[PDB]
Amino acid sequence: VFMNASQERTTGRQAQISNITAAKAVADVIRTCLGPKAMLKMLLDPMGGLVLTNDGHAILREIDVAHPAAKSMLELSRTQDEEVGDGTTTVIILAGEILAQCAPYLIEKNIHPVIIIQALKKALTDALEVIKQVSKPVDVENDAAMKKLIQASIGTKYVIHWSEKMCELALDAVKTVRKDFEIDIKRYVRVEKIPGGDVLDSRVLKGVLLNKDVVHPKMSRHIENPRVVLLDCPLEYKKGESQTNIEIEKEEDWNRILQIEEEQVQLMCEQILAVRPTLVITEKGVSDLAQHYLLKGGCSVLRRVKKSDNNRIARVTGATIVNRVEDLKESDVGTNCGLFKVEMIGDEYFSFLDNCKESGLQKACTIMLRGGSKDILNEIDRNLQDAMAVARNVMLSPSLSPGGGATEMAVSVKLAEKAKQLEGIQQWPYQAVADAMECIPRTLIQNAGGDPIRLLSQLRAKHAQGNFTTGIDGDKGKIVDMVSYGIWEPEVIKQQSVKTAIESACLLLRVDDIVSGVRK
Amino acid sequence: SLQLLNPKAESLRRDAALKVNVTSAEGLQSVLETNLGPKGTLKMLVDGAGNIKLTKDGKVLLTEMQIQSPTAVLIARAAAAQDEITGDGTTTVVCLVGELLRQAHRFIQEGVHPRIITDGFEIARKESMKFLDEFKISKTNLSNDREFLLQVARSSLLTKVDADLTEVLTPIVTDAVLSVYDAQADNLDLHMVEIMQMQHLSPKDTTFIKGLVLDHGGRHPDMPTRVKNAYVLILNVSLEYEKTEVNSGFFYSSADQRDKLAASERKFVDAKLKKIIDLKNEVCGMDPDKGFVIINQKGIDPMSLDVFAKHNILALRRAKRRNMERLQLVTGGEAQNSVEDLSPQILGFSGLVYQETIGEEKFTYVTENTDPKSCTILIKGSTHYALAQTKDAVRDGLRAVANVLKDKNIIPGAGAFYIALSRYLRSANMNKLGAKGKTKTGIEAFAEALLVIPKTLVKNSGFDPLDVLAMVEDELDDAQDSDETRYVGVDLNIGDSCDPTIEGIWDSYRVLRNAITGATGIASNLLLCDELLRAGRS
Amino acid sequence: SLQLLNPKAESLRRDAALKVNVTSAEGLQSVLETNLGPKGTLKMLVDGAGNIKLTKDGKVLLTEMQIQSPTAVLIARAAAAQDEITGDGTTTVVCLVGELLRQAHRFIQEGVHPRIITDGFEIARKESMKFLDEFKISKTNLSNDREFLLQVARS
Amino acid sequence: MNFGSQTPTIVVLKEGTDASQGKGQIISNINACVAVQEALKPTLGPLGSDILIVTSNQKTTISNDGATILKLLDVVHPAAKTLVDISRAQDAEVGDGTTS
Amino acid sequence: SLRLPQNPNAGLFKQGYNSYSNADGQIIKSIAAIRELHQMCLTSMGPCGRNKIIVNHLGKIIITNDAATMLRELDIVHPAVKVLVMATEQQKIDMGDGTNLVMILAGELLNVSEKLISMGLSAVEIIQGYNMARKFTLKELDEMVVGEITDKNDKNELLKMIKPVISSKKYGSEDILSELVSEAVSHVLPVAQQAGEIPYFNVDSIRVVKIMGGSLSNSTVIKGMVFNREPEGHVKSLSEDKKHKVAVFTCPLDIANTETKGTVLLHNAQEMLDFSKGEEKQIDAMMKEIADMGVECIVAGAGVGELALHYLNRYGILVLKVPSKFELRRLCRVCGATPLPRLGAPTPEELGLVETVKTMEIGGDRVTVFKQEQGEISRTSTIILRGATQNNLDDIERAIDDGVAAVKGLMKPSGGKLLPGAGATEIELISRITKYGERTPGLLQLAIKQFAVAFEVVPRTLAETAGLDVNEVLPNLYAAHNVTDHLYKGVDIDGESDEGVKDIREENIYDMLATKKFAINVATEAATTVLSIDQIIMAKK
Amino acid sequence: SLRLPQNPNAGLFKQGYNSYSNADGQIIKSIAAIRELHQMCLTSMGPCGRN
Ligand SMILES: Nc1ncnc2c1ncn2[C@@H]1O[C@H](COP(=O)(O)OP(=O)(O)O)[C@@H](O)[C@H]1O
Ligand SMILES: Nc1ncnc2c1ncn2[C@@H]1O[C@H](COP(=O)(O)OP(=O)(O)O)[C@@H](O)[C@H]1O
Ligand SMILES: Nc1ncnc2c1ncn2[C@@H]1O[C@H](COP(=O)(O)OP(=O)(O)O)[C@@H](O)[C@H]1O
Ligand SMILES: Nc1ncnc2c1ncn2[C@@H]1O[C@H](COP(=O)(O)OP(=O)(O)O)[C@@H](O)[C@H]1O
Ligand SMILES: [Mg+2]
Ligand SMILES: [Mg+2]
Ligand SMILES: [Mg+2]
Ligand SMILES: [Mg+2]
Ligand SMILES: [Mg+2]
Repeated sequence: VFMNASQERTTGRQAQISNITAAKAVADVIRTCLGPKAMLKMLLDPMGGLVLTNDGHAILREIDVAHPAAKSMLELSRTQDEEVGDGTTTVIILAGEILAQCAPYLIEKNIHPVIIIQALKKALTDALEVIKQVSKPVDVENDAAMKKLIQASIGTKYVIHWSEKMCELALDAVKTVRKDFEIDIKRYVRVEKIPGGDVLDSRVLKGVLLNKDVVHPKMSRHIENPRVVLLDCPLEYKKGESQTNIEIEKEEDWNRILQIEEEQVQLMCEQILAVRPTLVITEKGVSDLAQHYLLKGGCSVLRRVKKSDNNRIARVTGATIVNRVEDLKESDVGTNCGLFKVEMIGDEYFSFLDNCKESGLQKACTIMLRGGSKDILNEIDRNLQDAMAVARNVMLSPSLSPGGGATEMAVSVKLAEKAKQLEGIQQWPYQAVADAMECIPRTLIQNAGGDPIRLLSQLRAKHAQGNFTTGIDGDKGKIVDMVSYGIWEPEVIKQQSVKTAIESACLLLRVDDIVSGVRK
Repeated sequence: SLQLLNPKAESLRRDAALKVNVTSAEGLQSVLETNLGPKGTLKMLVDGAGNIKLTKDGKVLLTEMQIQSPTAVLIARAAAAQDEITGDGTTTVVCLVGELLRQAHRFIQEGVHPRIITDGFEIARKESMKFLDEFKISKTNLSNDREFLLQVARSSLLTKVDADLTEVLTPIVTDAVLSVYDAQADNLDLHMVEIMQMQHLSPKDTTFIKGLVLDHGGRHPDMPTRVKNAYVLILNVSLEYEKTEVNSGFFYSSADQRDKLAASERKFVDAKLKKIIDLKNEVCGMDPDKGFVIINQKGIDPMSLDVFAKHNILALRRAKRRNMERLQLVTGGEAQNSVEDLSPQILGFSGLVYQETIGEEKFTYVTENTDPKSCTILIKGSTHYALAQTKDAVRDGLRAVANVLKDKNIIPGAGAFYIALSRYLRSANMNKLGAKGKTKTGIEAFAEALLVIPKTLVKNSGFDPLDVLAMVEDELDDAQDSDETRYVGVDLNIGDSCDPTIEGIWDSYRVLRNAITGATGIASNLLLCDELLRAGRS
Repeated sequence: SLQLLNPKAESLRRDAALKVNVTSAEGLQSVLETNLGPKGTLKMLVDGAGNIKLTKDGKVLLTEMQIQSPTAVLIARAAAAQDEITGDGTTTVVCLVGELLRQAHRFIQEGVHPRIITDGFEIARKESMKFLDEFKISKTNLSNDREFLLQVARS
Repeated sequence: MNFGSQTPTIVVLKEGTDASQGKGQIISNINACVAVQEALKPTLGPLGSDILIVTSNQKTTISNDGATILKLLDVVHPAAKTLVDISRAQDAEVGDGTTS
Repeated sequence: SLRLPQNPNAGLFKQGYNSYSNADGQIIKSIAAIRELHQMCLTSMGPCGRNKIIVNHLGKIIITNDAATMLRELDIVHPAVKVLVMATEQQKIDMGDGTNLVMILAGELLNVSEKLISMGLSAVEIIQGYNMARKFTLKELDEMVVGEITDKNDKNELLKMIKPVISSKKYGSEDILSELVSEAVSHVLPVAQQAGEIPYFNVDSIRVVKIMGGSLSNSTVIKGMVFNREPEGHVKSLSEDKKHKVAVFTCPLDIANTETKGTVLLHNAQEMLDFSKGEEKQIDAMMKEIADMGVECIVAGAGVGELALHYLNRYGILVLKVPSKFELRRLCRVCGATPLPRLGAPTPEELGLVETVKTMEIGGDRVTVFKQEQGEISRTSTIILRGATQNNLDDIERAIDDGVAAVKGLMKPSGGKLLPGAGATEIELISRITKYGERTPGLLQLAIKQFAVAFEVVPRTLAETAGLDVNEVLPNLYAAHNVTDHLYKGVDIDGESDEGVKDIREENIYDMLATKKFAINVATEAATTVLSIDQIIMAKK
Repeated sequence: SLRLPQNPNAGLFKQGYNSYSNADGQIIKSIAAIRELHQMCLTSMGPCGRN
């Protein structure tokens, strides 16, 4: 034998055929996950949980696929999520069809892959210009226009029944995090969920929701104007980096050691009382001795807090995190807190911090959600992340692309017209791109139960004469225009679908041979 | 096409996956089918460790027994979360989800798409909320009617146990929630009522106590067992061997210094004891008739127990953390951490303090308070599972009565709410509803699935569920034209109908609102799932 | 109480065996329902020897494929006896048996005893035989016309 | 619609069948003929050397010409059997030059 | 949530049964499975095609480019391939020509249907698309025939039929292999002024006897038969006897005995002395009447006893075993005699005539030569092949069997005529099917347009196996038909193919009209079955 | 006919879980199970009881 190698080496055209067949099977599973009528997929993890969603991102993430080429399709799910967050299912279906539709050849024509890649680069450039021409800008300051825009990703989800309520939650969450360009991030958006309740009763509340009850019974659970001060240091007695190792010669020295530990913690409590904070939040644990001198002055003690929640509390009340108690000043004390209350729920306690709402640092807010179970909460949370991500594209990119499969079909018509004018050896790879673009609107017909032969034939004819906004209706499976359909989608979602799908197809076409299990 | 992606994988889709949600929910509902109702069956669970769980609660059956089917896992997590917030509705949601899948499965075989079926569920459920406003009956808390709280509490009691334990536990739960209602109107369920398991006499001897009871007692014999007037001092500081901070230690030059340094250990202990003695010097008036007790949250050094014995001071150590918060509600005093600042105002008051020693364990009883702000319920049982059966029966009755005082409305039981929705959804004009065409069919599947619960109640009584509901529909026909508004229930004793308002059968408002909302989301997501696969790295 | 008689004996009583008759007949019908009609599916029978048989009739499908479920064996022997005398009706009988069980199983869950359900089948079947005499049309075969035999044979 | 559980894919050829195509198969076929030629290279010429071959039956046979040498060993690879046919055809028709 | 419900249908049928149904798989999946064996036949198509080595479990190696022979020795688990395998078996049994065209054409019809099903076209309307397109294809093949010939006699007329078939298989030999078949056909056909009424012709008239060693150019045509046997009793008399009467006896030569088992019963010793000379004079009486009729050769299929061989050796009468019964009737057609199971005496009308018989070694083994010159032979001949390897001569015998199969398909019907080859006919059918779809509007236009696309594989395979670009030579071929001289454009295999146009009438490469009609009907029906099977049912092992 | 359906949809619970109900004589078997240890304490009853 030689090295680590051989076994059965797949060479020739069958190595690329195995790459096309395996990657095509990735889009066939979520093929029914596209459209407003899309079904759901229940996943079984090795940990014992359950994941039920129609989003191709969460479906392809938990599924373990062992194959050199097929795993590259799994990586495309996080490309759409991390950059945008909407259109993850469209990219996988498009990229899966491009590899099959743009390269049936080399099984027949024996065309070299790089020759096809050179046509894919020119087809991607022309596809971007077509999307820019069919995109009509929309005002970002219109609240009525943003509500119908968020409902785009909602129409394919289960929250479409609450869409009227859901657009209220997604618009106020993005506008609050937006800081004046207008850069926002979801790290400050809280995904915390409340089990049980009514979805209509769920609302976005400013502030941070804590799961911890007040430590002492005499701590006031109702405060008109709370004053919050954040402390990273624990209120307990610090042992120090090096051992103290006190040598006690006389019996009176040992009692002084335990007496200072009471006075040393008391010294840190007296410095806190200088700013008389109503609510004191400590990142680490707190001793039962430190809470007494804080209760005498009116300070409130809480359980240890994670580092992630300390950053959101400082944004709401404007407080500054103060580690050193001696350096604590009135300038770093948080103010303008609306209400402090604690409500009883059987699972856990909940502490509410309300903002007085009245440029500076961006405000933080939490989204309360009342579902029917624990798994329903995780489904709506994934729906909110997809719905709120739509509002981030329109603010950075006011351009608005056509939806309902009109973007992909508009490109397929322009590619077919330039395919005959280009001629050359690249006409076949260039024209084959248009055949892969019409598969996305074709899926909308197969899920609706209509005839894709007669509908797509009239869709291409009415596209040139009628307008560029003509598309497939999801519910009725008919030919309608996106102007009267009332739903649109940002251009960033369509641009990421065309770029990621084509750039990934060029990687799989360059594969010659495949060797498995070389070494680790 | 999954076999090409993974070498070994299992998946079921379309008709294969459609039988997953329908059949798995059918076997789970059949287990709780005989559970529903006061005449329902009683199940006992015995694990491999030897423990015994005997209860009629459907939540214990789901948590103790593992479920391999992933479909019931979604139902088990939904039925468990229903009992968490509302304290009721575990077996109700299971019967709703399991039946609604079967009622909608017949039309799926007819060629109707699942989405337009689930779209009719939301249209039919929103009408149950609009009808819920006119269906509920308002109750004013200014009347302070005790009989109303008795009939509502018996709804959950007659289901779990028989009339023997119901008559005993009915005044106990009512007396527990009576102190919960205050001028502040805030109801705190955890601190006001507790469940303490102790094996004494028989389970039917369970009695109510108006003051906090603890699991600890005096270790020293000379400590008075019964103290007429005791002042409870709350101390969260522990007198005992400390962590000592890495254990530096003592170094003595001569043997005389060895014992001289050993007395320093009692210097810190006796320092805090002198403050308690100074506090006793204020209350020293009428010392023989009165008394002074100490309740500590943490263990107390046995070296210092002899100090409290000479002064006849009862000491309690290793108390629970939640019990420290209730000492202000029972006695009426305040909590004291540091012993440097002491005042007579923070001292509590108790009219009777006694301890009953049974076996090796000793329990301390406190009662006869001037204005007690909290009470307790002492659970007695014959066996280990008997303590858990009463624990699940009383706790489920707590949320049922507590939710009544939260809102001003109450929902009548005995299947009056499920039968009323059947005549409402079937006779409602579809032009008023947002559902048209095939979506009209999905509403009928939701209305028919609600009639199984009143029929399930009859299956446990032995009567024919079809014949007993024939007289219920005939009574509601003439009630509309007679200008008489009356709710018709189901009486399982005589196999005839009844009136939930006259019989006293009532159901909580938050239970049925969250059950239908919760059961709809579970069954809708299962009908919209056309494929079930298993993949992962293990 | 069956295991006391024999250790290896197994049984399913009351609804335990009732769910089997409804499921096994529905599962067998779901396979053969796609073969009903001129647009029906075409099955390819492939045994261990490599023989290929294309037929839409249920008589050959149930004969080549051995049925493990005891409930579907009664349907197979009933469809086989239907093909012996009449030479037709294999798929039709299979679709009727599974449907009669599913429709009657819905009433059993409502508290209806199976005895009175079997009464409604015999009373309604005798009325269908009386309607069969009035619904059928008598023809004259003495003319020996081709057009009448071509349409019947083509169906 | 499926019978039960999951259905594995059916391989076209029978399990255990070795099939390979492309330019790599011809090179493997040529190397099979060259490896057989390596034994008959020193045998060519009047100064050539004999080859000692022992079969599975422990029957000693010594032959200088390549016709009998290929008859003693059992040839498996198909392309190497081509050199055996030309050695037996040269032996039966003429009988000289079977090695060349 | 750890274990799956296993489905309720798991208990139904058995675990060994596997199901492939619509939306459950197949649907251009199984079509992608046959592409592995389809590519196997694409490399074997044409004169530049590649042979394939197949080793059966028995160990016998068969090297040939014939799809019907390759798919026969291969064990294939995939059932839908057997639909294509059995489709190629019909082509070899009946016509015997076009087996490679059936497998390639039927495989591409399933490949062009990949786009049709992807567009949502149901398989019901796909079947109607190929059926109406197949009827139009057979009707247009008659007007394209310029090769109608009424002769079917002269040897030069077979250069447009037998030779083009031999051009594909063993392309290294053209005039050598064509002369062997053309001369064998001229011998088996009777000599007459005008022979009508479709004279009978069978594949048993031409035979192939393979002999190891010798160049293929040294091969010749023998009017008789060449069998490997051992003559006994004497050396032949060469031409001294000239034409000698040959008697073919079905039963062996020996004293006639009953079917039941007998034994000798001797009561006294007087019959023992006459028992030795009794069997001698009994069989001699029947052997004496044969020598009086002038019969120099006796053929007895069964074993001949030594007592019968003793007498026939002194009279100079040849004895030949001929163990096989199939080859026994072939020697009878050479001399033109009647097989006689009885012994009796030879009758003049039932005896044949053979010019000469000799025993020589073609490859080093002694064989008997039945060659008869100046004599009258009816439907008999043989072809002696000379080759260095046994596997190379295996496909040559199949090439000869395919060459004589074209004569059977030419002679039996009214005629096979001719068709332009080298990709000339397949391109002309593309323009006919394409224009046929635009004449009748409807949903079937999608299936008609894709039906003409599958015809592009044949002309490009000749270019692909020649090391040419299918994106240059093939597109330039369609422009050559723009407009007789436009029907003769075809694919060129040569270093001069850069122009991409070579006249077909120069090399006279033609195909049979009846072969293409039978190949399309089988290929279309084979691809129709794969698309008409909705559900697949497997079994254990 | 060769093998039973073996209680379909039994995968809802682990194979170690068993269900016993008052029907099918199990309530009689439970009473009969008491008599196994009941007769053990009958011979131990009274002053003449056996240890
Ligand atoms: N109601 C609808 N009708 C027609 N097409 C729709 C509809 N909703 C979404 N689409 C199309 O489906 C594509 C993906 O949308 P969506 O399902 O929201 O995202 P994802 O596929 O990532 O879940 C979009 O490009 C859009 O054109
Ligand atoms: N004694 C009774 N008579 C009639 N109906 C009853 C009686 N007890 C309970 N019910 C009905 O049974 C239903 C379920 O009650 P319960 O068991 O407390 O809730 P769950 O079934 O969710 O645990 C209630 O809606 C009630 O109307
Ligand atoms: N006397 C000679 N002088 C030169 N060359 C010779 C002589 N004899 C044989 N050879 C060469 O040696 C080669 C091998 O011959 P040999 O081994 O005797 O028989 P074979 O050719 O059958 O192997 C022949 O090709 C021949 O040309
Ligand atoms: N020398 C040649 N030049 C050009 N074309 C040729 C030559 N020899 C054969 N061909 C073409 O190659 C094709 C091979 O087809 P073939 O496989 O023999 O058809 P079939 O399967 O009917 O026997 C023929 O159609 C013929 O036209
Ligand atoms: Mg979306
Ligand atoms: Mg209850
Ligand atoms: Mg019929
Ligand atoms: Mg030599
Ligand atoms: Mg040929």
